[PDB]
Amino acid sequence: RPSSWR
Amino acid sequence: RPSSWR
Amino acid sequence: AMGSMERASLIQKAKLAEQAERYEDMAAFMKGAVEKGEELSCEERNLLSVAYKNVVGGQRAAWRVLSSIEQKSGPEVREYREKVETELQGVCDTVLGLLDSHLIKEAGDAESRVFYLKMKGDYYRYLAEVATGDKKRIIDSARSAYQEAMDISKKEMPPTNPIRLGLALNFSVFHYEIANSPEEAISLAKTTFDEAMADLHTLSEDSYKDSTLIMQLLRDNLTLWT
Amino acid sequence: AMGSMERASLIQKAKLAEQAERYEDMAAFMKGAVEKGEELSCEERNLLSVAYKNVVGGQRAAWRVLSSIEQKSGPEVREYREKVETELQGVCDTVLGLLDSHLIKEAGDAESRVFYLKMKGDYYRYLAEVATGDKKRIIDSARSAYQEAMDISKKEMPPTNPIRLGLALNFSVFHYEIANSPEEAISLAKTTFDEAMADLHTLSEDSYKDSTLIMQLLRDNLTLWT
Ligand SMILES: [Mg+2]
Ligand SMILES: [Mg+2]
Ligand SMILES: [Mg+2]
Ligand SMILES: [Mg+2]
Repeated sequence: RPSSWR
Repeated sequence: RPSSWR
Repeated sequence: AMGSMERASLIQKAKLAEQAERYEDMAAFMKGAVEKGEELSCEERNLLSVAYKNVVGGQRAAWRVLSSIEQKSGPEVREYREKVETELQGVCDTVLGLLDSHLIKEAGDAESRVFYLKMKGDYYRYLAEVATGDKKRIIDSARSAYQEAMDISKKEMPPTNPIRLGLALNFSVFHYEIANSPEEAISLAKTTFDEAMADLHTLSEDSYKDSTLIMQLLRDNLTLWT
Repeated sequence: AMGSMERASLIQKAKLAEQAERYEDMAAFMKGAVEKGEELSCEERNLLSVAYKNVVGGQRAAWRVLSSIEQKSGPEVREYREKVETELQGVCDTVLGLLDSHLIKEAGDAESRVFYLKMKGDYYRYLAEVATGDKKRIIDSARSAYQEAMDISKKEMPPTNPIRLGLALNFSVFHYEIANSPEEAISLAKTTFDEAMADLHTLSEDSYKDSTLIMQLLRDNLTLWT
């Protein structure tokens, strides 16, 4: 799972 | 805060 | 709302909800299972307890944050704390209602009856945490439930039994935090710990792990309190 | 349900709900604030985004757990995955509805219009994650929203602007995970990172911290992908 904005 | 059962 | 679902499907979905960390769903599935009117197994009782403990635990944590903000202080913080409070009370009343209709009266074995009376004590304790209005009658209701549970546990269960241990742990917390009885709390935790320690020699490796985990919670409290 | 509460009180309660980690409440408060019909400030937009991202994030995580169990496999796992799926779709449709009625059309400044179009892309992306039935039209809706946002951002915002960065990050994720375009994803992340790096010299210490945080997410993805 890649990072989306958080 | 003390520990209750968990 | 769960009247049309099979009991077994409700239990299966409670387990799935647990894996998914969907505790509101898990509680609703287990409420539905209880309302089928059959007694609950050990595993099922634990699913019921885990579900509601997680739901009410989140409510309690939020209530504490809001109460702290309110203490530091328009009507909004009080209004919202009251909203969360009412929602918490509702969950506690729902659990107590399941215990009263009719889990406790159908529970004859010590393991089930102690489990349910501990739950009854716990949910009155949560009601007591937010009470200001009959705080005393709520506190007495918790005490009575815990006391009945403890009397059965001491007669019917070994001192290492995990439910007996968890009951004593939570009744000690009740004394320390609710009843303003820190000496009773410490006494209870110490006696419980020492009597369990003396009975560990009777256990298997797996039972030993179960009992010593809860003993460590008693110790953690005694460390905090002394 | 929030029609009777003042806008300012809704915003105040959204902040309290955030502090209490009550994200469902926070989302409902912010939905109510949006439905007052006034534009939202920067801070308010962020409250709206945080609320719904936390709600849908929990749903997405649960959906993934259930979908994994279902893949490994009576009707119960599929039924429950479908229940969580429908609830997720409902939240996405609610957000998209707020954006369409009427946040996007009233957003004239680049900061607000890009913010809302990024949100539109994100919520269609979440719909795409669970779609099997018009997956293609959902995917195209996400793409179009992200593309409009990117065209504005490139014209109107510096390459270090945090909303521009977060948009590019999420559009890159869209390419990698949804559109089956890993090369486009990597290209976009790399160009975004490099153009931001070249513009850091213009920033204050605080702005630099903001931009470099999001750049590190672009880098984390490039590390995972290459
Ligand atoms: Mg049946
Ligand atoms: Mg019986
Ligand atoms: Mg007004
Ligand atoms: Mg405008």
